Amino acid sequence: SIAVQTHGESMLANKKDAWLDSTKASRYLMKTENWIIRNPGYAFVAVLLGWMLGSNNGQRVVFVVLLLLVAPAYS
Amino acid sequence: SIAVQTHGESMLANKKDAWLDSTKASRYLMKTENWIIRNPGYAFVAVLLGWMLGSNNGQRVVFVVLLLLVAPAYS
Amino acid sequence: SIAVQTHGESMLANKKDAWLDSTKASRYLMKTENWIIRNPGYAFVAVLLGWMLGSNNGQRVVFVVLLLLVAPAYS
Amino acid sequence: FNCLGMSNRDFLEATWVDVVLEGDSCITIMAKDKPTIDIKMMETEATNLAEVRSYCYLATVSDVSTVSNCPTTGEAHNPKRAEDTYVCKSGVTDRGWGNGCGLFGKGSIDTCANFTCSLKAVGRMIQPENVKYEVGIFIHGSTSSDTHGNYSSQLGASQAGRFTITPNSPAITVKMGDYGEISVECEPRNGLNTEAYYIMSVGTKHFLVHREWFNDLALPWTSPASSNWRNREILLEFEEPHATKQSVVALGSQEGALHQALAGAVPVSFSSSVKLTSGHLKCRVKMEKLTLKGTTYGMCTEKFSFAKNPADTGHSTVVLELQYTGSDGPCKIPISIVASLSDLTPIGRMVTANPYVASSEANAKVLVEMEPPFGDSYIVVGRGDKQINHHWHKAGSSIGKAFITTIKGAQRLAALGDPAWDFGSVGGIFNSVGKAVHQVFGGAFRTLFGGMSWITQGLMGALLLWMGVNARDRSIALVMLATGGVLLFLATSVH
Amino acid sequence: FNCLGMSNRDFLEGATWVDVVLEGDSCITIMAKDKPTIDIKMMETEATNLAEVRSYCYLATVSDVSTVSNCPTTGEAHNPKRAEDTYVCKSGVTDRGWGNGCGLFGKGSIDTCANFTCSLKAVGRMIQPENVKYEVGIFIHGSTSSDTHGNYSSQLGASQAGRFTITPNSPAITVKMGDYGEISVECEPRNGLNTEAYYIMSVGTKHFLVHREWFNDLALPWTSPASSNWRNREILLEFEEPHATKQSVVALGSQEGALHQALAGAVPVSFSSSVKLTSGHLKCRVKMEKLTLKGTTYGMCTEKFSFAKNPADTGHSTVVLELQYTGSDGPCKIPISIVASLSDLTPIGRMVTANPYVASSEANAKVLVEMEPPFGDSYIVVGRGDKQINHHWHKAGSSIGKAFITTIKGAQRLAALGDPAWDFGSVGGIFNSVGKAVHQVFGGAFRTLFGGMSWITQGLMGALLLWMGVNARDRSIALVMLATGGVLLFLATSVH
Amino acid sequence: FNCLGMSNRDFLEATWVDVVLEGDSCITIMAKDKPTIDIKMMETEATNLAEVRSYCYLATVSDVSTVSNCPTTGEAHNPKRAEDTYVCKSGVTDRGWGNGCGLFGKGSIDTCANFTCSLKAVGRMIQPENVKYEVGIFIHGSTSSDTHGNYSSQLGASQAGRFTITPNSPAITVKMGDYGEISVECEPRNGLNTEAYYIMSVGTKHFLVHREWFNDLALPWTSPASSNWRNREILLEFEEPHATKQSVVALGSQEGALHQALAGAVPVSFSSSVKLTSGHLKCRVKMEKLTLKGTTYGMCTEKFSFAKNPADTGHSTVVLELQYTGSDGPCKIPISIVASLSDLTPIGRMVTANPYVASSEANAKVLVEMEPPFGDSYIVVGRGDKQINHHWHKAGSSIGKAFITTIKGAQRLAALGDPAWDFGSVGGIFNSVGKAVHQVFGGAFRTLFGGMSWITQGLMGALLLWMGVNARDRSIALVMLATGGVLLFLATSVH
Ligand SMILES: CCCCCCCCCCCCCCCCCC(=O)O[C@@H](COC(=O)CCCCCCCCCCCCCCC)COP(=O)(O)OCC[N+](C)(C)C
Ligand SMILES: CCCCCCCCCCCCCCCCCC(=O)O[C@@H](COC(=O)CCCCCCCCCCCCCCC)COP(=O)(O)OCC[N+](C)(C)C
Ligand SMILES: CCCCCCCCCCCCCCCCCC(=O)O[C@@H](COC(=O)CCCCCCCCCCCCCCC)COP(=O)(O)OCC[N+](C)(C)C
Ligand SMILES: CCCCCCCCCCCCCCCCCC(=O)N[C@@H](COP(=O)(O)OCC[N+](C)(C)C)[C@H](C)O
Ligand SMILES: CCCCCCCCCCCCCCCCCC(=O)N[C@@H](COP(=O)(O)OCC[N+](C)(C)C)[C@H](C)O
Ligand SMILES: CCCCCCCCCCCCCCCCCC(=O)N[C@@H](COP(=O)(O)OCC[N+](C)(C)C)[C@H](C)O
Ligand SMILES: *[C@@H]1O[C@H](CO)[C@@H](O)[C@H](O)[C@H]1NC(C)=O
Ligand SMILES: *[C@@H]1O[C@H](CO)[C@@H](O)[C@H](O)[C@H]1NC(C)=O
Ligand SMILES: *[C@@H]1O[C@H](CO)[C@@H](O)[C@H](O)[C@H]1NC(C)=O
Ligand SMILES: *[C@@H]1O[C@H](CO)[C@@H](O)[C@H](O)[C@H]1NC(C)=O
Ligand SMILES: *[C@@H]1O[C@H](CO)[C@@H](O)[C@H](O)[C@H]1NC(C)=O
Repeated sequence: SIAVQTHGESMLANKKDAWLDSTKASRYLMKTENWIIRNPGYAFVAVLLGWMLGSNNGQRVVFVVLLLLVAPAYS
Repeated sequence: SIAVQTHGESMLANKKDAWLDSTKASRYLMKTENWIIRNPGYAFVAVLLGWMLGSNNGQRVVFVVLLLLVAPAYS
Repeated sequence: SIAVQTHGESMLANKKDAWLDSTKASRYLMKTENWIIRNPGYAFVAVLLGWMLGSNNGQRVVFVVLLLLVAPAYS
Repeated sequence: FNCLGMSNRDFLEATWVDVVLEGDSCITIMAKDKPTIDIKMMETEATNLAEVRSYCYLATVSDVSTVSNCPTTGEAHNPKRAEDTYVCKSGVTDRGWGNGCGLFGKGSIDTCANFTCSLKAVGRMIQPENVKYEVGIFIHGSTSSDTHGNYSSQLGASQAGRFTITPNSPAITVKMGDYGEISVECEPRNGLNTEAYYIMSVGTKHFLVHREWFNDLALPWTSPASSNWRNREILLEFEEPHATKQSVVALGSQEGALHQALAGAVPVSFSSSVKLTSGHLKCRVKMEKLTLKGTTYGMCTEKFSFAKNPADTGHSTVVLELQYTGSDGPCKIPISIVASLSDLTPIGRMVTANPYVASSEANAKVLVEMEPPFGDSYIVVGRGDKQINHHWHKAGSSIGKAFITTIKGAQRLAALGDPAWDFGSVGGIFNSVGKAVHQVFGGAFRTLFGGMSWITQGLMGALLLWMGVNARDRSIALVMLATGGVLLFLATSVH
Repeated sequence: FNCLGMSNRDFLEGATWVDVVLEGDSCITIMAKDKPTIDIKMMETEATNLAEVRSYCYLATVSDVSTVSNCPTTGEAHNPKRAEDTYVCKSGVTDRGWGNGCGLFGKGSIDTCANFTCSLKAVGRMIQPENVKYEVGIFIHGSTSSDTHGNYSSQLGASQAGRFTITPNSPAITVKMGDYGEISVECEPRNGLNTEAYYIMSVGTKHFLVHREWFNDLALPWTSPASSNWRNREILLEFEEPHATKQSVVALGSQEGALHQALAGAVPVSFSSSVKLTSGHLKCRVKMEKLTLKGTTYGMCTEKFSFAKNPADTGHSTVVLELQYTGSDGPCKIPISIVASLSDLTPIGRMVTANPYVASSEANAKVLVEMEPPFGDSYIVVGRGDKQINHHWHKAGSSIGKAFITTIKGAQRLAALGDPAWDFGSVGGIFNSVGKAVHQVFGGAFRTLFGGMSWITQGLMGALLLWMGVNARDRSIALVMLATGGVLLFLATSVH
Repeated sequence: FNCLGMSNRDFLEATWVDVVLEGDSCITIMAKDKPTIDIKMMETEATNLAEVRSYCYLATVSDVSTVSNCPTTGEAHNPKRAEDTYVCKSGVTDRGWGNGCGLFGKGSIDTCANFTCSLKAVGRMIQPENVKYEVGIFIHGSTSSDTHGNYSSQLGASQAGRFTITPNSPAITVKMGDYGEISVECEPRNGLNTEAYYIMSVGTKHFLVHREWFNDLALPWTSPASSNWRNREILLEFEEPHATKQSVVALGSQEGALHQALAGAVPVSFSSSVKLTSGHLKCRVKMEKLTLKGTTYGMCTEKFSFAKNPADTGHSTVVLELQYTGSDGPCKIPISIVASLSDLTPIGRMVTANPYVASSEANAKVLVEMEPPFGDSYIVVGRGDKQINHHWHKAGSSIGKAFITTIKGAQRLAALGDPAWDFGSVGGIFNSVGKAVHQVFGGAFRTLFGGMSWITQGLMGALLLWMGVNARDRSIALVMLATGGVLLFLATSVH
């Protein structure tokens, strides 16, 4: 749908507020946060898969963050 | 918005089409494909970074897919 | 207002006595005195754990003092 | 009440049987020494719905005012902030000697706009006591093609019954004439999980929606029988402050946005009661008192003709309509499926158990359904010089048949979950223990992957297959491969 | 035209010309040695003759729905309304049998056609570069009171201000400034508003400057400027459950709110009859070789002054005040200065109202004086002897903190204006042009690799880049990753 | 405007001196060839106060109502929840067939009560341009005991002056008759940090409060010129729910709890304007136009007597009052301090420089005060038959005086911070470098330990001393020891 086609940050200089700048943080996060609060059990499996995939803790953390981001986005 | 808060597949057993089933495949994919084809240069970033922070071809492909999916979402 | 939010010492240069300076030495320690008085068993157990947590003797003393101070302040 | 011409049809073969009636499906039961039964759920109905919450999706703005204070006068206060229908927001503007202030910097403004809802979507809830299931039962007696789907005629012949299953009437027994009686006892409280759904009404469209989705809807909302709106600021936009008048606009109608968000919800009909065609109902069909006629009529000896030529129904059965020119009376119809005309031994199974002409009027029409075997066979009607032979080919094989039923059973497990083990069940121990394993494992599965869509299910399953292929412990590998296969099956089966 | 009381202003120190970048709602104050102080700002920009490029339908209706049905194994149905342009037609399949009216059983094809009509459409128009029209205000500080400093009519009657039009046809003009001389500007309106990355989208009474790529990718039924035939109409239609004779088609609800949600980030503009907005940038060159001081031979005022309006802080490390003159001497210079202490009266700081003076000869004349004191304590002294009046003033910050603030302001100016940022307050030189060019190449390499990203994605990318660079090798890839991560995090935080 | 009779007093020696006019102190300057000067700050005054916030400490509950719904109907909504002056809370309560419900369980109630503020504490802001400091200057001319302290008589002798210092008049020159002119330039914007304080008025009591503390009260509060109270339910208690009526009570008056929270704030008087006597004001006293009086008259020839016997002040000075019996107009008093009666060399400097009789009538009283050296000395007036001697003993020593001066400078550094380096400054470089290195290590110190109290400061100082003595690196050990010593000194100096 068109609602997912957010215009985004404008290209002008614009020392002012854009159309819906009050939602500049509400956007991009609200779907993810509601999905995570209403799917707490996915966090456990994402964390453990991130642990198992990553050779090192630096890779494990990145895997965990990426798994926690992708599933709420495409669900 | 609210169209970002899309109702999922119903839990009812339904041998019938849901409310908007013509778009069932395209709802979760239009943003990703549009963003990818409008930003071809991000693909090289994704492949290069995923090839770097990985340790073998097994998790490099997972890193590339995860990065190529996380960025079209959240714009 | 909430009486635990005492204004405290002003940074204004003042040689008089501020509001209620008859209680500077009592408004920070009155709650703690009654409480150690009414709960000697906590004093005993605080001494025990302070001794047990301290590899060194000064560490033991510091732990005992902190344990004796924290609990009365938080009821 | 019967299923000839339905695409979703099931066939079932100690004296009762447990069935799950799905919304757009039918079940055909052929027991050992019983007439054939057709059972289906036509419709679910809920009569007394109670409003829970209304969401405004179109609102207007009618009176915008602004009040200002100089950078050292404190927060601005607008009088309309003491009125219910006004939404107020505090902003910051540039103030200085040009405007009239005594100082420079950020002065404080307060803007209030009158809020009025034009169009709202109303949510309602269903009590389980008010759910009615419409269930149709049919006995394959003597019917014609036009009579076969006419309930009035089938009721007048004591071959069919339509009844209502409610929590206060979970069991019925319908009279089937000389076939006896057939009973059902159902579990209405387990059918429609009313505690998981709301009925949304947007304009003239009505949907069955999840309660968790409905509660998270980001719109201004009000309680039943109240005009006090909450979260109104979602529908309003305050543009740039001006320090004397800051404009406030209302966003456009969110009806299309709501319709896009409602994707996946189940459309329903709600004029006075919610009508619904999906869902499921677990019942037990009791055929202890159901019997065959107990008398045979004697062969029809006159000439037969095909009123409707044999036609494939699509479910491995062939149906035809005979016309009888005789006028002698009720007689048994000579009709069978044979392997060849040299050996007239019947080989198939008869859906119409004992076809017969029910009336004594000439030119009677009788519908007969049969299950021929795979390959070539012959429909034989009559004997001697009046015999009509019709060659029938049935494509497929028993191996492909078993494969297709395995796929269909897997899809039934996916769609129904736990009552899938109650489908065609006769109370075996294996069914019970498998049902319990399904309880625990599916509960865990819904705990871990419950909220996922099909694309994320497919990606997660692909990851799980990759991890199980390269695993090490060979036991965690087994379970990860299993859950990956399940996730791939769920991802693929939705298309 | 004037920037006093404006929350964001830039100070430029003057060498006969200086090139500035006028931003949307901002002003520049230029002080030059032995020159009147000037301030210049872009008041607005305009576009006059726009042409429609594309209409999108966001509210549509269905008029009459027909279904043509075929029996099983008879092939596709082909509703005959597929030959009419206004009808949207979809092919489905439904259960058929003896009960329906077929001689066979199975899936029979149907074709449903519904008459499409657009009720409400959003119109996107383009701007031709020759029709852009910038409004520029210039003001010589001169002698003003507090009540006429912002009044354009008074400042025009005093030949101390002028608002004028910059057009690609006439990119350079000169304003007469009375006894101050002439002030010239040569601008680049063509290099201002891009005009090729933007459309003006009108939805109802709301108008937005939007990116062309976003507008062209919008997932709504669309048409051509004068066309009445629509494409991708199935976006706004829902074909309900197939039925052997009557499949129902429902128009979706109005998408106006969904469009407003999608417009999040576009720049609101006013389009009563021409597009107007106050949000762009314009590179100009201010030439002031013909700008001269006025009243060089007035002589100092002799009577006593009084603070008519007490010294107030403007928020830009500057102080404004208003004096009243008891004397009727005539046009005379005001003896006002900033001193470190009331002993050792040597002047410090810098007047922003250069050479403040009393304009007229009548008494009780009020003069606005605005100056920049140094950090710490200072005294505003006007008069000498027994008529001297003093004001104690304190400036809170420090030189190093101001340097850091200027550094972050320049960084965010680079983030906003990109390459024109080097054109800001420059006088040429091998440094600025080389720096500008390397900024151009790095900006291209950065926009082709990380463009089209929101603040969250670029913040997470910066976090990843910092992590990898800290853990990297070769000390050369690591520097690149550190730089990119730092820039990405700065950009992510710059929108908050 | 005099230093006499004040327990706080300091003594100072090109021709300008930097002083800090502390709130309840007095400064005596004794330059080389100038009359003795007494300078002191008398009262600070803020004129036009602007309200910033009002806190409620006494609330009223007027009209309480409750609305209840059945255990599954949905959240209740009181019709009063829209109205502005009503505080409304949602509770949950047991419901069943005995309560009128068709179901059982936890139903929802909504309770609304009318909030009203009865008593309010008002915070106000001071603009630095409205602060004015009253400063008193006095010259030790010829005074009596009663007139030394009467401004109406010292001004009439051109020996004193009260002047107001504002940001718009930061420098004042006052004529002193025959002594010339004494001028002062001050820094009124640095005296009272109005950016860090509010004036809180509760009842008839007024306080100078920290802005952070004032903004952090947990009470219902409004904006200025508004009755839109918020956080109202701070003063409300909702009793146990009953589904038909839930009681709401107002918590008792918080005036006393507010007084207890105000501990450490500075009381002020705010009848019309805010008047204060604490604080400080940094000034520069210019004495170049200050000259010793041109005195043509000779010494007094007649007999003197001690009208008031010599008295010891608190600051190593002696004050006495002489009675002059002669009537030969104004004349100089032959009074001095000697080590012994054989060596009449004047050894002790006199604070009342060049004392003299001012009147011409007989029996004139003259106040003379002076600084004798440590140990025994004699105040001698006259010679020969008219000579009168008085034995004075001044207890103490130079070492003890130096140590007391050091500790008093320590308290000065504590009280003033950075302006303490400008006290008794004639410019210099050590003063400026010390002030610069005190601006740092004085902001960092108040960043790490700014908000502590005396008991926390003492505990932290003891811990830091222990860590420093137990440390290994001498640099970190020394810095820990220094910060611990400072913290203990500050913990101790409050008593
Ligand atoms: C050597 C390699 C082995 C390879 C393993 C192969 C794995 C086979 C499985 C994949 C093939 C496809 C299977 C799909 C069947 C359909 C399942 C289905 O219908 O989905 C369930 C999904 O539920 C499950 O079946 C849960 C998954 C369980 C997976 C079992 C893993 C067990 C591994 C154990 C290994 C360790 C053994 C320990 C001893 C060594 C939906 O129902 P519920 O979740 O119960 O309820 C909700 C349904 N509804 C909304 C429609 C009402
Ligand atoms: C130990 C040291 C490490 C410290 C790292 C910390 C991080 C520091 C980060 C510093 C950045 C501060 C922010 C500066 C402002 C830039 C913001 C910006 O706009 O982004 C630039 C960022 O510029 C870049 O491209 C920077 C790339 C960084 C990577 C380059 C590293 C250098 C490698 C050279 C190696 C040479 C070989 C080795 C020889 C020694 C590109 O965008 P623009 O095109 O300017 O966007 C303007 C808007 N508009 C397009 C609409 C006009
Ligand atoms: C072998 C040597 C042993 C060393 C022993 C040292 C022991 C000294 C203990 C101190 C006792 C006397 C303390 C008197 C000083 C009081 C000054 C003071 O309190 O000033 C501050 C507190 O003090 C400070 O802020 C400074 C403390 C810093 C201490 C650490 C110094 C580090 C020293 C480094 C040593 C380098 C070693 C080099 C050798 C290798 C008070 O508040 P301010 O912020 O100044 O002003 C607030 C008041 N007003 C509202 C009016 C503005
Ligand atoms: C070592 C080499 C690799 C080895 C690979 C081994 C292959 C593993 C995969 C095999 C999966 C087979 C299908 C299992 C899914 C269940 C389908 C099913 O149960 N199907 C049933 C028909 O279901 P119904 O709903 O009609 O009723 C039956 C009701 N009840 C089955 C629920 C009790 C029958 C058996 O078909
Ligand atoms: C051995 C050699 C190697 C070592 C040398 C290392 C130093 C070179 C690296 C420099 C990296 C700096 C990046 C930070 C960006 C901030 C720039 C900034 O803030 N810009 C300016 C502010 O100026 P304006 O915004 O007013 O506009 C002036 C226009 N202008 C952008 C051309 C200056 C500040 C004063 O700088
Ligand atoms: C191997 C060789 C070395 C061996 C010997 C080492 C021992 C060194 C001993 C250290 C001696 C320190 C001197 C003691 C007195 C110094 C000053 C003093 O005490 N005066 C006080 C008077 O404060 P005021 O209120 O007058 O402040 C007015 C202005 N003012 C703040 C600038 C002072 C303050 C505390 O400074
Ligand atoms: C404000 O809105 C209400 C409905 O929300 C309406 O009844 C009223 O007339 C409007 N105008 C006012 C209160 O002036
Ligand atoms: C059933 O048959 C009767 C007999 O004529 C007829 O009136 C009725 O309409 C039939 N049922 C339907 C649904 O047409
Ligand atoms: C079909 O729609 C078009 C476009 O709105 C309209 O002009 C035409 O009259 C409609 N025709 C019918 C039969 O509805
Ligand atoms: C509620 O309280 C307000 C004051 O806060 C008062 O004006 C109003 O009359 C009260 N309403 C009642 C008592 O019904
Ligand atoms: C000062 O002396 C005058 C002279 O009589 C007297 O009237 C006045 O009351 C005195 N002031 C004080 C404060 O004693």
